[PDB]
Amino acid sequence: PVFENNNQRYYESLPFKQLKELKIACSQYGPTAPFTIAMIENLGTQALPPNDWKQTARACLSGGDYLLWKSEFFEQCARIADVNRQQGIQTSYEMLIGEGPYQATDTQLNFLPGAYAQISNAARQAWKRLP
Repeated sequence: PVFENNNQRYYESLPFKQLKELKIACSQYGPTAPFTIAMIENLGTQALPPNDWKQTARACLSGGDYLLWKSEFFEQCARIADVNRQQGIQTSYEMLIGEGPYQATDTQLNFLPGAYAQISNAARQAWKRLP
């Protein structure tokens, strides 16, 4: 996730215990079981750059579910990016999905503060549409 100190935005790795528990939940209950979704909602309250959501999905979902998630995540981001464009908000599609010039985690740390909630919304909407 993304944090701030007095001088800069910086990145810290996802807490391992939370990630492990989510992986186990996906395997033991399913990716959209109530317990699993509760954990996704909790993760959704943090400022995850796109790569943290992609890492989480890759770690926790089956290969097949990962690609279903990723495709829907991109669609959700495209929707949000279109709204941002109309509203003059400087958060783009490639920023939201973390691709193109924004592929590397180090380039995902200085978005508008509100971008991280948008990313979270897209990621969680995509997760909730898994079968």
